[PDB]
Amino acid sequence: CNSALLDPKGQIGLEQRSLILTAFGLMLIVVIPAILMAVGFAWKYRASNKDAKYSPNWSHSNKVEAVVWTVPILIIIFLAVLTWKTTHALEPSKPLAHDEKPITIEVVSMDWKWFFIYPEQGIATVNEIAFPANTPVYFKVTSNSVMNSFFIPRLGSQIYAMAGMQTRLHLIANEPGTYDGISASYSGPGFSGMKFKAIATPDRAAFDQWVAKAKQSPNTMSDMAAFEKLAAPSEYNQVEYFSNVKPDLFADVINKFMA
Amino acid sequence: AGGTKIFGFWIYLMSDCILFSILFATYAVLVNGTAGGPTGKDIFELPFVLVETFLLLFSSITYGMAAIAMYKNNKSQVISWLALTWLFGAGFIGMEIYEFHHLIVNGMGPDRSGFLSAFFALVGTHGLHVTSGLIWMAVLMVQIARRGLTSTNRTRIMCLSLFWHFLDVVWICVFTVVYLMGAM
Amino acid sequence: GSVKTYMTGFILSIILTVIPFWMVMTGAASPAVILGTILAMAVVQVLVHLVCFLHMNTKSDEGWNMTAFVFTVLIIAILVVGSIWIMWNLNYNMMMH
Amino acid sequence: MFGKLSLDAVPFHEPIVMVTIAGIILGGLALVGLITYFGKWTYLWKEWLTSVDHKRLGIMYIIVAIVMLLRGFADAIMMRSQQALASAGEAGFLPPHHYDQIFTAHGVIMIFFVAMPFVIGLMNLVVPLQIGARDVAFPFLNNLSFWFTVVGVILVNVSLGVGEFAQTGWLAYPPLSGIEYSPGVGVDYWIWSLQLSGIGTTLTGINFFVTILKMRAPGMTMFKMPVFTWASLCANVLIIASFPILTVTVALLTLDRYLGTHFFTNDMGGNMMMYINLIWAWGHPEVYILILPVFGVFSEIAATFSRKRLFGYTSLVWATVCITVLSFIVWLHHFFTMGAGANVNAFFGITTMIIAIPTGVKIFNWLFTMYQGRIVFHSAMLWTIGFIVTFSVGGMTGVLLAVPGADFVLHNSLFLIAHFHNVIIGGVVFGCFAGMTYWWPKAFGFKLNETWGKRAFWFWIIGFFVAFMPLYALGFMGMTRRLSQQIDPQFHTMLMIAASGAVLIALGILCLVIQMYVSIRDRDQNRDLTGDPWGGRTLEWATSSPPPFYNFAVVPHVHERDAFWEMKEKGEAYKKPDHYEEIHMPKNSGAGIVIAAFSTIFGFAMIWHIWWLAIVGFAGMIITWIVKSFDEDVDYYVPVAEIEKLENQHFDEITKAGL
Ligand code: HEO
Ligand SMILES: CCCCCCCCCCCCCCCCCC(=O)OC[C@H](COP(=O)(O)OCCN)OC(=O)CCCCCCCCCCCCCCCCC
Ligand SMILES: CCCCCCCCCCCCCCCCCC(=O)OC[C@H](COP(=O)(O)OCCN)OC(=O)CCCCCCCCCCCCCCCCC
Ligand SMILES: CCCCCCCCCCCCCCCCCC(=O)OC[C@H](COP(=O)(O)OCCN)OC(=O)CCCCCCCCCCCCCCCCC
Ligand SMILES: CCCCCCCCCCCCCCCCCC(=O)OC[C@H](COP(=O)(O)OCCN)OC(=O)CCCCCCCCCCCCCCCCC
Ligand code: HEM
Ligand SMILES: [Cu+2]
Repeated sequence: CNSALLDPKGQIGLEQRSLILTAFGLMLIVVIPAILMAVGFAWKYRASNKDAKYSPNWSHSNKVEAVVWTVPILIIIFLAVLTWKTTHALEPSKPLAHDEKPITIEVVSMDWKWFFIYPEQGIATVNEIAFPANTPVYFKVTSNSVMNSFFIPRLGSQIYAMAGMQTRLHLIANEPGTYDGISASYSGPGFSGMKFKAIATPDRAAFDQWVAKAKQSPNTMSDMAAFEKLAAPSEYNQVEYFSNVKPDLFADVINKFMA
Repeated sequence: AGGTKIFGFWIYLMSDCILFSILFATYAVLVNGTAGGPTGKDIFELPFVLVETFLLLFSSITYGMAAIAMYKNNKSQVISWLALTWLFGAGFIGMEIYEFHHLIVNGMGPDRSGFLSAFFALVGTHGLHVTSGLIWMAVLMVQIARRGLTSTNRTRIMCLSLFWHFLDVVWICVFTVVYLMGAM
Repeated sequence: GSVKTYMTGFILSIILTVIPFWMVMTGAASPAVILGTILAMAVVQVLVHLVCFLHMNTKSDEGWNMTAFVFTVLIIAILVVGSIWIMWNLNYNMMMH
Repeated sequence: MFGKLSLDAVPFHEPIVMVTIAGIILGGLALVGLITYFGKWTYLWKEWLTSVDHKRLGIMYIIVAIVMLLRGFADAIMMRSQQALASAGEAGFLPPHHYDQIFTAHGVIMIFFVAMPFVIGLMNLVVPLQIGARDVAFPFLNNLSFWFTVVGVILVNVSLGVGEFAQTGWLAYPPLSGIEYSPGVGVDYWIWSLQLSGIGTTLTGINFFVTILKMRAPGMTMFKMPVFTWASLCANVLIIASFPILTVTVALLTLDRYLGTHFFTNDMGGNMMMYINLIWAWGHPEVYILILPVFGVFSEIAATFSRKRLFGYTSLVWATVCITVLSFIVWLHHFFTMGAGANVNAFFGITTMIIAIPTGVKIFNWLFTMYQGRIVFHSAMLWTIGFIVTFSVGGMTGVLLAVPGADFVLHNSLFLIAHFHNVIIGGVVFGCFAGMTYWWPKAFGFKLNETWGKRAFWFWIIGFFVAFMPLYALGFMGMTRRLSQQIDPQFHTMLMIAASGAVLIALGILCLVIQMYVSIRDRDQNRDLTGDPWGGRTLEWATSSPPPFYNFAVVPHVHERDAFWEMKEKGEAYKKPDHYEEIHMPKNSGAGIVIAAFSTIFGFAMIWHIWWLAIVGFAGMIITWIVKSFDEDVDYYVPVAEIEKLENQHFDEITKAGL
């Protein structure tokens, strides 16, 4: 009940919790009577019971087999009003109707860690992201290596990370705090250590202090030569800040596979 | 008796038709997968594929005359119509090898420009079935010449008759999608 | 007899191969009509090779040996068109928009 | 001697592997030493190994599946021990190099070499018996189809001892299983274990498709067939139409690793998403092969032990056909989170719920089959009651996962892991153990132990709800699959319950061994004399127990459904014919093992780049195929004296018990 999906902190996660609960309630009208008839008919109609009706030649009924076909169809039809209006509303790569200047965060998967680029701030971070609360966050996710999956379970949806491909994801945090984000797709021996933190600041004043802190680091990523040094195979990487990034570093990760 | 193996081989060719359709689906995604290499128009010489289409077409009418001679009682005519369609089958293999040898020497192999990987995985996979059918035809030619047109030999001709005509149906789909559409 | 059935399936297969080859080599002043005629004559030449060569018939194996081909055509049309439509949307997405 | 074998590939300095290497070798040498002590090497040959009899091949399919069930579980209990230890801060044994080879091997063994031979083995034993057929349509092909699976279980087993297995999961995803991210022989062991077993599995589907359609009894139409044969007919269609997709997709991965081609790479124009489209286009038709004869097994058992006709035969037959058609248009649900459009995810999301409708018709038809019957609480009946409770919970999970909006937070989590361990352990493993108990008197002539059969059931169903129901809660709190080291301490105390649940299932497999040990030891007391221990309905129970190796002196004439039940209702049900005729039977062939012996040499040579042995291995499979074409002595006639002696020693046991 308080396990990051039944207690979400994002608008996508809150609308996905209701989608799970409404689907679970619709399927229980035909699964719970299926379980109860599996035990109720087994107990009442035993071979040791003599008061029960015994009809060995009864194997066809039009008024019974119609109900066997109609009610799973009617559940699926009521689940066909859903799964179309919700798939077109909870889809990634669709901006949320909030209109409060969404912040774009560029995500590059590595072996075996997460590399985050802020193009509008010129700050690059490793295994840590920050964004103000109640603001839309634009995620552009790619991979420098084998397939991963960007996943913050308490904020909402996930999306795959592929080499040379730019997946898109929109998220928003309704409450301030820190949320543990992991990789959902297995990517090798260092897959168990690909865990990051998403720090949702209470306001944009506490977010700008984190950006100003991250540009005081002596490390820079102004060229692709320093990018490939950071792209060395390593496991359980700590939080690292880069003061200066390339203005178009995210395109260079895609263009090294597509060209 | 004999019709069980003929129908059972027809179901295998239906699985083989699904097997070839995966290569057609893989090729259609990787039509534009040229990583700076040659395209379809820079490679496909349509006079060279027109001879290859007629060689497989001549090998299907030739096997059709062998099945007519099987319905007769002429032992020597089945062998003579089987020797001609083996030459047309060998000429189809001998031109696909020459087409593949020209690409590998010139640097257009499967290891470069992975559109070429899907090209070698569809024409080459079709060429393996004709090569497999050529060994089956050569094995069948020595059993009819030794034992005759027995009951078990008549079933093996009809099983290969389904197999050899099926490879011409696939080659119709091969030269339409790959050569004709690629070299417009 | 059956000799004329193989010859009619052989003459028509020549006509259904030269004409698709002739339009591409000449040019025919229209790319859309070329793609229409290539795909139309490929299906007809397959159906010639099923009746005249493979001897497909509804009354062959008590209703079988024909419905197995119709079923596998639908499976291929599910697999080919379905995966092309999936991979087209996967390639229309995952681009630098 | 040549290739990449250099004696350092043997996993020395690793005590976990080296104990199990010596366990197989000393266990195998003890198994070989017992056969030569009793002098049973001449009995395994010419009666079991080269036999084209479908009952002999049906039993040996299960024995391979039972033995691989021991290996596929004993490495799965190491993962429950590792994940319990890795929580609460303790990096114990199983390093990530060692750990990633396990669930790849756990997935491959349990899908292809446990569940597939058990489903095929139940179809190999019962389906020719139910249609009045004396044998399968292609008897030599059925023997060769068995030995290709033995090549599959050999290459996985020698990967533990000679090299290593893959580290990419059970489906060998793109570039992590490529030649630049997996340069070892691990993916090569994965490729040739599935290629050589997959070409033998495809020949099984062709063999049973012609057997049901053409080798039926005279008078039996398609709608007078047994329900298990209808389920086996629709399951073999999925084998024919999906295993060629598996054959191409693994071979396309073979060209990338060997020839250096570009199909699923990221650099030279290859598309890595094309493999996941193709490996799941077979993948969901693969799993409906597992669940369809299970529905046929449970339909026969629920009709037998309720003393009542099967409710809704026409509804159950057409539900099985609708599953077969809809299985090929749902494969996009396994990779909803790839990044497809809204129109693509919602279209395949809707039709994934459509295939749940014919599954729900089958569930409610067995409920009304037991609506007004006399239910006998047999051990095999307990699996049927336990199936409906267990499959409905995990089936409800799958339709919840069919929604792409719900799938965005539950993809590749333990909620997914608990979903398909709910419908395979609940569905297939309960289904295969139900048919193992139900057809044990027909396969061997004696009944299983009833006391240990019920005890083995209660450890399996209660032990499942402790092993995998915490994984439903663990998938909600964000724990993903294939997590090896440094798990979050909030995931502790829920993984400990899941690790404790695997101990109870370990007792259920242990109770299965005790059940087989007591029944073999006490086979002279509970002996099936009449060939029909329960109230049989299908034509398999009309034969003797065991069948007389031709299974029918005279092929029966079928007039209605449940022909053996209608024969007993008519009154006679046991009529000695006035005369017998010679029976055309195939001979046992030494080929099929020799073709399999040259394929496991060819398979081993391709993995270690021994190219000279690969040519000899590949030519060995072709020359043996060519030399098994000049053999004119492939059939023989059973004399009427052998038939009349076996029928006369069966009809007197019928006359002893009243009839
Ligand atoms: C044989 C095994 C098996 C079975 C029986 C099923 C049955 C289903 N499969 Fe489960 N699938 C199976 C094999 C798998 N599927 C998987 C994963 C999986 C996922 C991915 C989820 C995710 O990745 O997060 C989806 C969407 C489905 C869809 C379904 C659906 C809708 C059913 C339905 O058919 C269930 C139908 C049964 C029902 C519905 C209950 C019976 C009906 C009753 C009692 C009354 C009627 C009620 C209704 C119709 C609502 N499969 C995976 C994991 C793959 C991996 O390793 O990555 C495997 C192995
Ligand atoms: C390169 C890698 C792949 C290699 C594949 C193997 C090809 C090598 C050559 C094999 C063919 C040699 C056949 C020799 C003749 C022996 C069989 C025969 O006489 O055919 C008759 C047989 C009917 O059976 P019956 O009449 O009872 O006699 C039993 C024979 N054992 O009729 C039959 O049903 C048997 C004949 C079956 C025809 C074989 C089908 C060919 C398929 C080859 C696919 C090749 C490419 C694979 C692609 C994988 C994915 C990329
Ligand atoms: C290096 C490995 C390479 C790969 C190996 C893979 C092998 C797969 C195939 C193994 C299975 C072979 C058959 C198993 C033995 C079955 C014996 C049996 O059922 O009893 C036979 C007989 C009883 O009388 P009968 O009436 O004939 O029995 C039933 C008739 N329907 O009883 C008798 O009279 C004889 C007494 C018993 C016979 C002794 C046989 C011992 C069992 C052999 C090993 C079994 C386990 C192998 C595991 C392999 C796992 C991969
Ligand atoms: C599954 C196909 C996948 C495609 C790739 C591999 C292709 C090779 C397999 C193709 C052969 C399939 C033929 C199926 C025909 C079935 C119907 C039929 O006509 O069967 C007749 C016969 C069975 O004979 P039966 O009636 O049982 O008794 C008579 C014994 N003389 O049947 C036979 O005797 C012939 C069939 C048995 C012999 C086949 C074994 C050879 C397999 C070699 C594999 C080569 C490639 C290996 C590498 C993996 C791929 C790269
Ligand atoms: C749905 C179909 C049914 C399911 C398929 C079967 C799956 C499990 C396979 C195990 C059982 C198969 C063999 C059963 C044979 C029963 C014994 C028998 O018939 O007698 C043979 C022998 C004594 O023979 P005798 O008594 O002289 O002859 C009379 C025969 N009634 O009796 C003996 O003393 C020898 C018995 C040999 C037992 C063979 C066991 C080898 C295979 C075991 C597989 C793995 C078992 C799990 C691990 C066990 C570990 C210890
Ligand atoms: C008592 C029985 C079993 C137990 C305790 C068990 C346990 C497990 C565990 C711990 C995992 C890995 C979960 C993770 O990676 O987080 C797994 C995965 C898996 N299991 Fe089982 N399992 C059992 C039986 C079976 C059976 C009968 C099958 C039959 C097909 C099966 C098929 C699979 C597959 C395919 C995977 C996925 C492997 C992968 O993703 O690489 N398991 N199981
Ligand atoms: Cu599926």
